[PDB]
Amino acid sequence: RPVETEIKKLDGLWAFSLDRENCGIDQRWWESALQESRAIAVPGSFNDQFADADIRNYAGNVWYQREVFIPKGWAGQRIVLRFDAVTHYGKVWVNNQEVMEHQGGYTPFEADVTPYVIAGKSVRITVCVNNELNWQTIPPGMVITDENGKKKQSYFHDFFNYAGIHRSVMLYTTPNTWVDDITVVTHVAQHASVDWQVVANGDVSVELRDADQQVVATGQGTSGTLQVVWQPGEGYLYELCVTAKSQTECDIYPLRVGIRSVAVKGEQFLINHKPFYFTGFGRHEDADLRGKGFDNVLMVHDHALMDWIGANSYRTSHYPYAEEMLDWADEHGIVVIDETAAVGFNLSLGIGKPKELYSEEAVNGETQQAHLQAIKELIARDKNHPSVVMWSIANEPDTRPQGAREYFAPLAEATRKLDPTRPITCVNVMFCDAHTDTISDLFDVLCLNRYYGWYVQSGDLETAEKVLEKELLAWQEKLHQPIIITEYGVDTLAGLHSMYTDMWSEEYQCAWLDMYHRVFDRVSAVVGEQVWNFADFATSQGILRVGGNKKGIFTRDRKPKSAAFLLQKRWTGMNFGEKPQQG
Amino acid sequence: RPVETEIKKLDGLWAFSLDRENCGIDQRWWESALQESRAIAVPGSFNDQFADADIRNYAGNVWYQREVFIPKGWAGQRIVLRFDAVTHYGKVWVNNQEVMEHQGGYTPFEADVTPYVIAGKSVRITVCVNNELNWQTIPPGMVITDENGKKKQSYFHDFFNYAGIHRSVMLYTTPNTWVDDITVVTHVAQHASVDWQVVANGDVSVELRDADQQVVATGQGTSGTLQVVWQPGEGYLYELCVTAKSQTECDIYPLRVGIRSVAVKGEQFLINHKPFYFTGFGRHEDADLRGKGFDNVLMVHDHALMDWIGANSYRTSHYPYAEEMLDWADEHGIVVIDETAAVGFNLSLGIGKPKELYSEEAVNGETQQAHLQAIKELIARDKNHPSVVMWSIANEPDTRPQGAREYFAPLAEATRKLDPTRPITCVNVMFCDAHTDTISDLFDVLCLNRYYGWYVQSGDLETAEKVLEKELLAWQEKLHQPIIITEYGVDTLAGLHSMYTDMWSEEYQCAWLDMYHRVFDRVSAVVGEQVWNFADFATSQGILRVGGNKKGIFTRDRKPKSAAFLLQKRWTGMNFGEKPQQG
Ligand SMILES: CCCCCCCCC[C@@H]1NC[C@@H](O)[C@H](O)[C@H]1C(=O)O
Ligand SMILES: CCCCCCCCC[C@@H]1NC[C@@H](O)[C@H](O)[C@H]1C(=O)O
Repeated sequence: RPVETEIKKLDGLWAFSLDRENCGIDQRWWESALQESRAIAVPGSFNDQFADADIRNYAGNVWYQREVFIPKGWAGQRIVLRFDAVTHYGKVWVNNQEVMEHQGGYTPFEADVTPYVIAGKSVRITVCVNNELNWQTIPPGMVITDENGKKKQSYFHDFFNYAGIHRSVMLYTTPNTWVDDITVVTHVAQHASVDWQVVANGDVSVELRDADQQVVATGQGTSGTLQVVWQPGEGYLYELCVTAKSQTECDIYPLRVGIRSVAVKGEQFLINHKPFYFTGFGRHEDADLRGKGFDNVLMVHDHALMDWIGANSYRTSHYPYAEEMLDWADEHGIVVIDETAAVGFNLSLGIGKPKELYSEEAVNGETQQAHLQAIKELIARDKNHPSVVMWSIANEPDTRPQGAREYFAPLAEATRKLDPTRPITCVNVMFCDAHTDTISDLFDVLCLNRYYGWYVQSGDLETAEKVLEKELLAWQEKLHQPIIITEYGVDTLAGLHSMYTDMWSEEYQCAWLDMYHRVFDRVSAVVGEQVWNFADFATSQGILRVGGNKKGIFTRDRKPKSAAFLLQKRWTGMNFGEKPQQG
Repeated sequence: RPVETEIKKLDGLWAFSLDRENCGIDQRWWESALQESRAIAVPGSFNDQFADADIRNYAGNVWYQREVFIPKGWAGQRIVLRFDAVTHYGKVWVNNQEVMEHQGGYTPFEADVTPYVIAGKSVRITVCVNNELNWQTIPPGMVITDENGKKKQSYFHDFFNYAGIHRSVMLYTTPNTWVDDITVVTHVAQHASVDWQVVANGDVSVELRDADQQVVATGQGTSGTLQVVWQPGEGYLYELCVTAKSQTECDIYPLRVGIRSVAVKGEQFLINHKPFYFTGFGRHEDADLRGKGFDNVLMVHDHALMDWIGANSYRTSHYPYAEEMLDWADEHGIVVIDETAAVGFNLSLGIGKPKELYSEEAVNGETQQAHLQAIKELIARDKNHPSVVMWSIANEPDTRPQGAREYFAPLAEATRKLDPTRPITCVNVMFCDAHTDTISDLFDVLCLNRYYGWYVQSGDLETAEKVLEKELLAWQEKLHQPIIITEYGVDTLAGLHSMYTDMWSEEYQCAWLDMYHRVFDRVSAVVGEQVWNFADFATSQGILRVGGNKKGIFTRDRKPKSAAFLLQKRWTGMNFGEKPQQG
C-alpha cells in the first residue's frame, strides 16, 4: 500500500460505456474516446448508480475511461498505476498501449507505466471491466445464453453480484530504488518481531519508534530484529521505518506493526496468551446507492455503531474488505477474521445444474488453482496487519459429495505453509453437521453457521434450543476444538410487530437471539459469537428475499431494530474479552 | 339495561340512505321504503363503512330502515323499542307513526310502542340520524355553509366525528308491572348496601345471593337493606334479585352489585379504605372499518392486551363507553373513570371563530343546561356499576376567559347532589397550569394532562423533566389534592427507528414515558398514571395528525410499539395497587 516522502486518480467522474454487442476489444475502443458515454462515479458499483433496471443486471463488458495529467515533478522516477480493486476482471490501457490485466476483483493490481507515460502531458486511461463468473472464478458461477444473445448470470452465493471499480485508483511514484516486498512477524512470551525486506539495488536499514519518532529499537539487516521489553482494547502499534539505500537515491517506507502472537490451545483462542471471546458482526461491503463502492463516511459511521453496540470483533465476510477497514481495524484494535471470496461451492442451497460438485465440469483443476491464487493474494496483501488474527480459506462449502476432502486438503497445506503465524479456519454450512462434515479437522478453529428455529424447526424455540445444544456439545466432544459461531441470525422486517412473537417480527429476532445466547453460555468450547449480518444488504432476486437479506440488526440506511439494544446490553454488560461463567 | 325471565333487532343489515337535498322529513320518507337505499351494518359508524370519501365526511341527515317481526308470544305485554345508542341525534318511527327522538348520542333512549305494534305481523322501523354539532350539543361545534349548499362541520375535539347507530338496538318485553328505576348504594367500614325501587302497581321484595342462588341476606322494602359480614383484583359481586308483585303478573329483575365505597382522604384515593395507584390507558371507542361501532371480539382482545400489559384501570375517555365495557369492567374488577361527552370547550387548541368562550353566542344557556343533561343521563345509566369509582364532568376545558367558574360551579353542585357516593373530577387542559387554573378546587380529584417535551420543550428531556417536576409539586403544595395524570403520551410511528432517540421514533416514546415515570415516582400526590391512548385512533384532518393520532402504545390493528413491553415491565413489576416508594 502506497505512502510517500501521489495524484489519486480516482477523483471525480469517469466516462462509462456498455458493450452489449461485444465490439470493444475487437474495434479497439481504448484507442479512442468512448462513443456514447455517460458519467460514472468511482469508487462505486455501476449497477445501482443509474436507477436503470437494464444496467443493474447487465452481464458482459463495461468500459471506463479518464484522461489525467501526470505531474511534472515525477521526471526521472518510475510512474506506477495502481487499481486498488476492479471487481472480477479488468484490462487497463494507457494511451494506445496495453499495460495490465487481472481476474482478482477484491484485491489490488498495479503496473509500471514509466515508458508509456511522459510526465507533463495528459494521457488517457481505459479500463475494461468484466462481471462474469464461470466455475474457475472466485466466487464461482455460470452464465447462460439464448436467442437474441441476452446473457443471464447465475451464481450460488446470496449477496448480489455488484461489479465495477469499487475502491480508489492510485498513481504513485517511488524512486528507482523501491521496497517492493516487506514482511514482519511479532512474538510475545508470558518479546520482539523479525523483519524482512525485498528491494532492487538498495540496502536495508530498519528502525522503529512508538508515539512519535521515539525509536525504542533498531536493526540493520533482513532478519532477526529483536529488542526491548497491541491489545484489543486500544491497539498500541509501533512505526517501523524501512530504508533502502542506493548510490544516488534513497527510499523510506513506514509500516505500522503491533506486537501480537495468536495461537490456539485446546479449545481457547489466545491473543497475547489470554483466552478471548468474540463478539460482533459478520458484515458486508454493501450500501445504499453505491453498491460495494468504498466511502469514508460509511466506515466512520459503521464503526461508531459497532463501538456503541459493544462489538469487539468482526469478520470480513465472504470477500476481502477494503484495506482502509483493516488500517482502522488495527488502529482501534478490533479483531478481524479475514476471508477470501471462496463462497458458493455448494449446490444444496436451493430456493424452495451439474450432477456432482467435485466433477471435472465443476470445481476441478483451474478452480482449485485459482482458489489457491485468491489465498496467495489475500495473504500477500493482509499479512502484516496485527488486527488480522485468523485466516479463512472458504465459506459454506458443500463437503458431502465425493472428492471434497481431496479438494480442501492441499489448500489448507499450502496456506499453512504461507502464513504459519496465524490460525486457519473454514466456515462450514449448516447441512453438514458433526456426523457428516469431513473437513473441520484440517483447520485450527472450527467456524459454525447455525439457523435452528428459522430454516429447520421454523418458529419453534423449545426444540431448536435442544437441537442447537445437542449439535454444539456433540461438536465439542467430537473435535475438542474452539468453535466460533460466525453466522446466527433471522430475518426481520424493520417495522413489523407481533404480540405472538412469531417469525419476521422484531420480537422473534430478540427472543431468537436470546435462546442462542443461553445455549452459547452453557457450552465451554464456544469461543465467540457473531450475529449474522450487521445491516440488511442486497441479494439476487428470490422468493426468500424481501428486497434483499433482512437478517440485519440494523437496516440498510443504518437504523436499529429492536435487537440492537438487546445486543448492546449483552455485549457491554459483560467484561471485555471475557465469556460469561455459564450466565 | 334489559334482561328477561327479547328479539335483538340489531341483527343483520339495515337500509341506509342519504338526505343531501334535505327532503326526508318534508316528503315523509319514513312512511315508505327508502328510495335508492344500500345495505348498512349495525352496530357501526356509517362513515368508514363504504370506502366512499363523500359518505365519510357527509354532514346532514341519514336514514336507517328495517322491517321486523314482532313475536306472537308477546300478546298482552308492553312492547318497548330500545336504541342503546344513536350518535348525536335520532328520530324513530314505527310503521307510519312517530314514536321517539333523542339528542343524546352516547346514551340509550327507549320508547313504549305497545299500541303502534301488533305482535305477529311485520312492522317497519325508520330512524333519522343527525350528525350535526352546534354550541348546544355535547360535544360542541359549528357548521358552515356556502354556495351549492355544501355543509362542512368543524368541531374542537381531536377524535374524528363518527356518527350513526353505534350500539345494539333492542326490542324487549316486560309484564305490565315493570321495574323502571333501581338504585343501590354500598358501604364498608374498616357493612351493607341500601336498596331502592320505583314501580307501577307492584310491591318490592328484594333478595340477594352470591355464587349461585345462595342468598346471604334479604329485605322487603324500598330502603334500609343491611345484613351479613368487590376488589380490584378479582371483583366479587353479589346478585340482587328485585321482585315487583301485582295481582296477576309478577316481575323479577337481577342486578349485580359489588360492595365498595370510594372516598378521597387528603391526597389518597380510597377504594374500600385502602390507598390505590392508577395504572392503565385512556382509550377510545375506535376501530378499523367500523368506526365507533361496538363489537365483542374487540372488547375481548383489548381486555386481553390490558390484562397482559399490567393495566389495572382506565378511563372511558371523552364519552360514555358501551355499557358492555362496564359490565366486563365490574366482572374482572377494573377501575373505571366514567366521563361525559363534554369536550372541546376551548378555543386555544389551534393547529399551527367567536371572540370569548363564555359569551352568549358560544357556551351560555342551553349549553350549560344540555351539559347538565349529559351529566344526568350518564349518571342515570352508570350509577349502579361498582367498577365506576369516579365521575368526570368535562375534559380539557378552557378555564382562562371570564365566566368559566360561573359556568362550572353549578354543574359540580348538581352533579354532587345527584351521586354523593363517588368522587368527582374535571380533567383540565395543559395551557391552564396551577397558577392560572380556577376550577380545580370544585372537584375531589384533580386530573392532569401534561405533554412536556412534546408540544413545549419539544424533544428536550433535560428541561421537560424540570418543568414537569416543578409544575407537579407546585400543584401538590397548591391544592393538596390527589392528582391523577390522565393523559401523558407522545406520537410515534410504528416502524420508525432512530439512533438519536429523537421525536416520532419508538426510542423517544420509551425514553419519554420513562422520565415522566421517575418524576411521577418522586411526587407523593400522584395517585396514578394513565398513558394517553391505548391504540392509535382516527381524528379529523390536520397537519399535526399523520393519519390520525399516533400517541398509542399499540397501533390501530392492535400491534405493539416498543413502549408496550416497557410498560408491561413497569406495571407488572410493581405490586398491584401500590405505588413505588420513590423508586
Ligand atoms: C439444514 C440446512 C437448511 C438450509 C440452511 C441454509 C443456510 C444458508 C446460510 C447462508 N450463508 C450465506 C449467507 O450470505 C446467507 O445470508 C445465509 C442465508 O441463509 O441467508
Ligand atoms: C401549553 C399547551 C400547548 C398545547 C397542548 C395541547 C394539548 C392537547 C391535548 C389533547 N387532549 C385531547 C386528546 O384527545 C388529544 O389526543 C390531545 C392531543 O394533543 O392529541
